[PDB]
Amino acid sequence: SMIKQRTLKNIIRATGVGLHSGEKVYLTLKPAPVDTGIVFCRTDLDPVVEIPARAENVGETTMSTTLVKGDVKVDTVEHLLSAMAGLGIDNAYVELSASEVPIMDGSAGPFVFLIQSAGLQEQEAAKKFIRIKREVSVEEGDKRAVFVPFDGFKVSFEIDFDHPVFRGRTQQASVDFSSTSFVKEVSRARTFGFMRDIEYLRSQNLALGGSVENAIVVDENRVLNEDGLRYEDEFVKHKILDAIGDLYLLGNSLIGEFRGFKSGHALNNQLLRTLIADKDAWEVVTFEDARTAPISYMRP
Ligand SMILES: C[C@@](CCn1ccc(-c2ccc(OCc3ccccc3)cc2)cc1=O)(C(=O)NO)S(C)(=O)=O
Ligand SMILES: [Cl-]
Ligand SMILES: [Zn+2]
Repeated sequence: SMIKQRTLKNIIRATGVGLHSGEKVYLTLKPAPVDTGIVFCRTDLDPVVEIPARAENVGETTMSTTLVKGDVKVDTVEHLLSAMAGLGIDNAYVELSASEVPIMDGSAGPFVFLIQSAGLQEQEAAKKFIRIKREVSVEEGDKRAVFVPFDGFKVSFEIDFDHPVFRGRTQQASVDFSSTSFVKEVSRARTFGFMRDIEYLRSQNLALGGSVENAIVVDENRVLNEDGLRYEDEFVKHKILDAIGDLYLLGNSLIGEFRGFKSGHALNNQLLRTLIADKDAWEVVTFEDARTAPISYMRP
């Protein structure tokens, strides 16, 4: 059959705290109709404020990706959107009782488990993909983010931290997500920060909820987390996780390759905005036969 749009089969709930705000938040994921996309909903407000998870609604990109509408924000959407992208979820309502998505364990692991526990549901409309037709890039200083054509979906990333826990380590990685490798390869890679920064961060209303329970905390000469890493390359894998979530602000799954070099949320957003304006560089495609498509998906 054709590759169909997907939504959630049943309502999913989670409780947590925002990484940056420290505020307790109740998360509710709900099914949504065809061509809704992912829409965030601030249900603590009356009337509610609904913000589509689209590039056009990105405000700040300092230490997270923040959606904005009116005076209202939804902060730190990248890890939940990475889970949505990784599982191929087209349509969903994401209700929040506060201004930031719960950080959970710092990865997309809890989200992919909660979603897959409930299950997905295929919808009777063709899934739409954005296919990269020619190279699109943005740079700022030594940072760079690039889309190149690729028959599938692949993400590569390189970091360069002038830090003794990073020097001499694997700071580059490439993952092919044309099959069902997202869950195994990157979903559990945790966010990370530096103990040295915590006073400055907190003064900016950042990392107020951060701890070893939801982040890899890096001290001057060692990782603070006593229990160890989930992957020897967990840092660069998390950057890949972030990129997948930020890229999903395009509103559809990508057929192409992303390469990040010391990039982050700000440059990811700039890349999407120039791609969207550069219309000859991309097209929208569907697949009436899943067997002939370049990306394959798990059963719902
Ligand atoms: C932007 C990033 C990273 C986001 N993040 C994550 C964690 C912390 C962060 C957490 C805890 C910290 O210290 C806790 C502490 C301090 C003293 C003693 C004990 C314990 C410091 C810092 C800060 C921060 O900004 C991203 O994942 N966005 O999606 S990233 C990886 O792309 O830089
Ligand atoms: Cl950046
Ligand atoms: Zn992250």
